[PDB]
Amino acid sequence: LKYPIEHGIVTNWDDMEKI
Amino acid sequence: PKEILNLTSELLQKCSSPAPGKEWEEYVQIRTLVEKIRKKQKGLSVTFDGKREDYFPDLMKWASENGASVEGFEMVNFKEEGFGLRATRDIKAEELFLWVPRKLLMTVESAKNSVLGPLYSQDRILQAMGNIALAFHLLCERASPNSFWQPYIQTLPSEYDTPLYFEEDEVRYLQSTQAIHDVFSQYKNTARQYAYFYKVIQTHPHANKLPLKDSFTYEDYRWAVSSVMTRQNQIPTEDGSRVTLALIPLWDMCNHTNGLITTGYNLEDDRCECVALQDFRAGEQIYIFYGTRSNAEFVIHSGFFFDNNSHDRVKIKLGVSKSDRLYAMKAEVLARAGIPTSSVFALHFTEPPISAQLLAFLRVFCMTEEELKEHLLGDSAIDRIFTLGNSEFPVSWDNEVKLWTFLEDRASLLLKTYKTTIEEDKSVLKNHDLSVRAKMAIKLRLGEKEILEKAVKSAAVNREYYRQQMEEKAPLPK
Ligand SMILES: Nc1ncnc2c1ncn2[C@@H]1O[C@H](CSCC[C@H](N)C(=O)O)[C@@H](O)[C@H]1O
Repeated sequence: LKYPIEHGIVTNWDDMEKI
Repeated sequence: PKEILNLTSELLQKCSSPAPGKEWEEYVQIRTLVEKIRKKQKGLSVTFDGKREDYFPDLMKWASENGASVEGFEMVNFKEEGFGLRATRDIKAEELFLWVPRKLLMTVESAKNSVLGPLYSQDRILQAMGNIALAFHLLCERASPNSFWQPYIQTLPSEYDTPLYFEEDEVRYLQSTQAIHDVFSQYKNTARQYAYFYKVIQTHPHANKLPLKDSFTYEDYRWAVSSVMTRQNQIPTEDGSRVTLALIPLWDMCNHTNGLITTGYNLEDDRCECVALQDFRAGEQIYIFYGTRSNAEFVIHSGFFFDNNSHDRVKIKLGVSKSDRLYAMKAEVLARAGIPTSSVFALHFTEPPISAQLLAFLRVFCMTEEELKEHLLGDSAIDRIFTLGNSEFPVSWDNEVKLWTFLEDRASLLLKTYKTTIEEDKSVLKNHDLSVRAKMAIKLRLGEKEILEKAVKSAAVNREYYRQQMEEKAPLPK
């Protein structure tokens, strides 16, 4: 499958751990 | 006004304070502050006069005009899942029945070219976190009455069931679980981001034109981040070079069921394409499979608990201790196998409870010095490392008995750190009348324990099985 889309894929919301 | 400013500054300081035994108390503290601000504000800054379903015809017309599929289904308010799509004709499995061209999506790229674009270049969070860029895109367009995306925004829900919307007593059901710490982080993340962007938007020159400068409530932000976390998607850029985050109208009205992913991005035609996961007869709800997420992830990021989630799992942190006499050798074997000396693994609901990478870790963790040397020296050492995650090629029966004994003891210990038992949880679900959100909380804490219990039983079986091979002096698989 060309570019499977996971719907509601988990992302990182921790701006302190990321910046 | 000037009081909201002082309140958000206080909120920023507390929610930027480091990790604190006292995590529940900090949560209640932030909550008290958040609710104080929310109760002094007017809810969502922008509300619409119609009911949610009054706007679905505009969504369909707008999607139709821009090349999306709009025939073969209709929107229906289902009791269990909320609104969703229902087939109006028979749809066969593997039929391409839904497609959405790129022009309709809201993406990080479209955020950058919006009124938010000035602030996006100047601000480090927005540039580093596309999910938060997406959330403010959504808010700015929601406040722009002639936004291209108004037909989509006017059909989004106005509240969600992510833990940001739980009552304190509903979160309280999760005390002593793994999941509650992710609930804590989400609450503190969202409160800190609201406070920080409230300050940014009030003072930054490049935000002076934003409609948020007129009104930006905590309700707005909680709404925007929950809209994004329950619906966002990763898709390629136009040129196929990078990935970006996107909201995908119309198709994102599909609710979740068990299965395989059947939605993909067609780069040649620049549109999202969805084939039917199964046969849908006329009158049946159209579902998709969202992804192989845990129920903790479904509750926290997607706002629901999925019964019979065959992908459910709980986290387990393991590591070789520096006080181990064989630390250096175990660290080297793990490094050669591409495994860290410490990380968080998962215990899975389905059999087997552990992945190949966790089996590889546990074998090394339980290895004698002679066994470790066999994984470091000689021509076959690389082959042994290769099969370290393969349940059909044990290092030795002794190594297996040890690792399964360890897992059984550790899963059992984890089970003893929960405030309630499985039987108590089942009795609460049986005899108490609960809200949807409360039931999500109790089913989540129950499921964590059920996964651990299955791991105890599986490990017990494996330990006994390998004890017998070790007693019968059975030969190892070659
Ligand atoms: N299997 C399921 N059970 C309960 N709720 C579900 C579900 N699948 C999807 N949902 C709900 O749908 C949201 C994803 S967006 C899907 C459309 C949504 N029902 C709406 O009315 O706009 C989730 O956050 C959750 O609220």
